[PDB]
Amino acid sequence: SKGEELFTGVVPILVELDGDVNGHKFSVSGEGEGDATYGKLTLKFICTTGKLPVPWPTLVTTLVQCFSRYPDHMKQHDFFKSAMPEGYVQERTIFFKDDGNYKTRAEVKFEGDTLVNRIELKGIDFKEDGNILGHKLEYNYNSHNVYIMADKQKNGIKVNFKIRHNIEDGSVQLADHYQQNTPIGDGPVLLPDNHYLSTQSALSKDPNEKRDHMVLLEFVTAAGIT
Amino acid sequence: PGSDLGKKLLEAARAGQDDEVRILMANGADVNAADDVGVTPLHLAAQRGHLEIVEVLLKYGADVNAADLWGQTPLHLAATAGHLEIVEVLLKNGADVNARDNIGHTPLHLAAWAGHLEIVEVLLKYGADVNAQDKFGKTPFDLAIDNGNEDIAEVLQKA
Repeated sequence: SKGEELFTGVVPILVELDGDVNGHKFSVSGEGEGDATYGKLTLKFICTTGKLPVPWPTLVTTLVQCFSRYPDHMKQHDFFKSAMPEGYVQERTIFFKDDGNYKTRAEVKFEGDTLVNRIELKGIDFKEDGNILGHKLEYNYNSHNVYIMADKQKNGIKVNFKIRHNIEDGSVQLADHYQQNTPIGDGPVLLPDNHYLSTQSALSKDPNEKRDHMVLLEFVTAAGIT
Repeated sequence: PGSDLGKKLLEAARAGQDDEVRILMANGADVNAADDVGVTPLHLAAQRGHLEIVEVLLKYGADVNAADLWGQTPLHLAATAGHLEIVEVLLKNGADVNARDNIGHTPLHLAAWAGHLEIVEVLLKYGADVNAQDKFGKTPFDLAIDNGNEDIAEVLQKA
């Protein structure tokens, strides 16, 4: 890829998310950087609107897989970076098990030399007393697997996968992610064979930040074929 | 022109601008200046591999174990990125060898992961804890096996 070369060294990152769940309206901003040689991402995020209505861990997944580490042996399956710099669209529907769903649309691309992720998020059919909207997930994130299927039908990427969020009491809430990525440009692009992405993450709070916010450290590697 | 000396210094250390760093220091800039995220000139010079700036910042008393919001210290950055001499120097100036980023990585963790043998060796020599575990219970040994770096694994085994 010519597009992979663009991820040599440290690239700053901007993130903007416009949101509505069961009609509660909100906005999130983040910034930081990433380093795709080591799958590393170093971010902080602010709710510009007030209290955030949903819990911070619901958003993580929605708040730039261009930064995942693909090792030499798996470079030919790195779709996200081959679509650079014109970028890609990334659409998702995320079903929470005994509760509502999120639908997301995102454009991920280079503006300037900044890798920017701009997001619209619609959530519906949530329970005002359930886990989400009742703030009942803990401030927490585990290590997950993200399976990538080639999606020739659209010149992109179909992806199932599932993440689990710990609830305050020992219980676990499943979030079933269905994903579609298509290129913005019509340049050639790489269509992956099936693989897992494996993650580590850590959520933290900045001492001198008064607004509702999440600090996020995250490492990501493509680990294998199916 | 003489406004915002701290930002100007952060920038200069990120961009490896040695002549600007000299000026800024000799002309009063805070050597421990930090942005919103606790990033400091020394973090930036350690990450980007700019040794002369690292040496200079430490001679004006740069806090060698300053911590950004992701719990990283300049030692983690240099050890991730592979800057052997910079690692050497930060250790000689009392860098905390078993410091923790927010995933519980130590710089040994980071260095074994990223495939930097000589940096590992050097961290072991300065007192690194071989059994130490990240928040997902990995060790620098595992991480090294995860990544296929046998000689690093072979090494970690012996301590």
